[PDB]
Amino acid sequence: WRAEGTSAHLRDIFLGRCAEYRALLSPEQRNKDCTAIWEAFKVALDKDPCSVLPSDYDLFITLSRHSIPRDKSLFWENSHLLVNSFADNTRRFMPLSDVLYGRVADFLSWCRQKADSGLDYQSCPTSEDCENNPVDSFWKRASIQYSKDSSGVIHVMLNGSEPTGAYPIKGFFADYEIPNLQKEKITRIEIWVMHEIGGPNVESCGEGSMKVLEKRLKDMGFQYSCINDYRPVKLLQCVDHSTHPDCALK
Amino acid sequence: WRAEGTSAHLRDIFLGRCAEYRALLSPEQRNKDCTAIWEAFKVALDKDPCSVLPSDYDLFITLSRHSIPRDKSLFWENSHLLVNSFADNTRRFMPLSDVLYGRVADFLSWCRQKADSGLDYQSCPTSEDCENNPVDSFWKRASIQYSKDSSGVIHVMLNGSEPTGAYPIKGFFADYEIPNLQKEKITRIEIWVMHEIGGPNVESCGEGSMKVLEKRLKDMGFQYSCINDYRPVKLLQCVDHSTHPDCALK
Ligand SMILES: *[C@@H]1O[C@H](CO)[C@@H](O[C@@H]2O[C@H](CO)[C@@H](O)[C@H](O)[C@H]2NC(C)=O)[C@H](O)[C@H]1NC(C)=O
Ligand SMILES: *[C@@H]1O[C@H](CO)[C@@H](O[C@@H]2O[C@H](CO)[C@@H](O)[C@H](O)[C@H]2NC(C)=O)[C@H](O)[C@H]1NC(C)=O
Repeated sequence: WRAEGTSAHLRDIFLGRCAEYRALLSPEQRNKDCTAIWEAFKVALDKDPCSVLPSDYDLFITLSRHSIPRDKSLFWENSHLLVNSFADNTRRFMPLSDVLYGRVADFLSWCRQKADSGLDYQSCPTSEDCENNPVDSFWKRASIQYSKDSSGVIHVMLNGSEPTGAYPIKGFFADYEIPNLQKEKITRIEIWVMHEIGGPNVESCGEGSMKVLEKRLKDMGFQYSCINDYRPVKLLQCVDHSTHPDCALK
Repeated sequence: WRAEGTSAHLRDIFLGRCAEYRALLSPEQRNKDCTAIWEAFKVALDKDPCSVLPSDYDLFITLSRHSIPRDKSLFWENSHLLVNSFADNTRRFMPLSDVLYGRVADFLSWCRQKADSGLDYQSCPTSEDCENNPVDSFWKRASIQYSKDSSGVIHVMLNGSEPTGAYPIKGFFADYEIPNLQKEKITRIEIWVMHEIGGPNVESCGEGSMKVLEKRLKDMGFQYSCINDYRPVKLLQCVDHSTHPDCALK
């Protein structure tokens, strides 16, 4: 297999993350059974590493699903760390990584051995090794739920320094989230196209792939807007380049 | 008891934080038994809620003790969240909360029932209810170790907008960390007096309590320097005040 082996101590981490997240939930929905949640997730670890479908995680979702505050959803592509850092544990925004069912698996890997019953810590199938592996099918199901339950102002953070452009036509955002947005409960979609400090400006609002994304969103009838290097996030990026002309203060 | 009662699901959170932190440790010091570490921590939990001494966590420390990179220690007072956020999980600096024995207990509470084998999820003694309570004794032992294991350039983040002064003369830094610094392996000490955006300038370098701190450190033979609103941290504060004049970019 051509992808990371399952994460060491998967269960403790999962349960730990789940416990800490409960505290964030409001009491009226704080009653989440982390053990039951782990057992529903655990199902994919009993199947063939190439025979897991997004629907296998349905129970998991039912047991961990909770509401996402209006105008608090934050989608993204090629900016994982900047998103978690900026969102700051649900304080600023609530991206998938900061929603119960996403928090428990963020950055982790998992899959069962090809022929044995135990977990494969050596490697796990990549989308290329086979389409229906545990990790991809997981995110597809989680990405779908996240989009469906998002409302208000939809924020999206894309990478303008990414060599393949800011919008991957075949990413999770394009194939599993955009098609699941409830236009009925979405006011407008705002995009933040970020560039590395000094780093390359491969694409800015309205250029290359950004035209394709913008066109799709507008055809689907969404109110659309795009901002290059949205200030708050730029300031966070700047923390690591305090002495760079782009980061100098008045 | 007047302080917060023990954290719900304390064991799962503990083991989860411990397992996750293991990945951040050097392969040489990656051999950490979380379960064993927990059992050691529990040795203080089985005692009377007002009869726990720092020495009770000696075993805990022993089994979780790991080295701290040179020049990466970051001490502080009245700026817990700003430090955790700036340290960015051992990426920039490694504060007590980003060291194994600190990470497993950051923000949590714990204590045995006044008179019963179970944990008291109702309330835990504060420093007033009694001095030798589980939580305060914990941080004393942890602070002493963190201090003893620090080296190179020592950094300290203080809140210059703190009504009672930047340097608490009766806090953990003053009573349990400064006394334990190893001058022999310390090059210099640098202070960062931070102020809230716009917030009050109660004290700055060379004023009030700062005069006391500087004089104490100089009397001990350390090289000293103090910076007002250290830039990188300022930028991080600015993330939440992007439009404020103190945060305008050039
Ligand atoms: C935005 O995309 C760029 C380009 O892919 C990322 O920067 C690269 O990151 C890799 C892995 O750390 C490095 O090997 C390259 O040297 C980087 N290139 C450049 C030009 O910096 C960047 O990390 C992405 N930004 C975020 C927030 O994810
Ligand atoms: C620095 O100290 C100030 C003053 O104690 C802190 O700000 C106060 O925090 C309390 C508790 O949340 C608020 O109710 C007050 O409104 C705040 N006042 C002011 C003037 O800010 C501040 O949180 C501290 N900064 C850090 C980073 O810990």
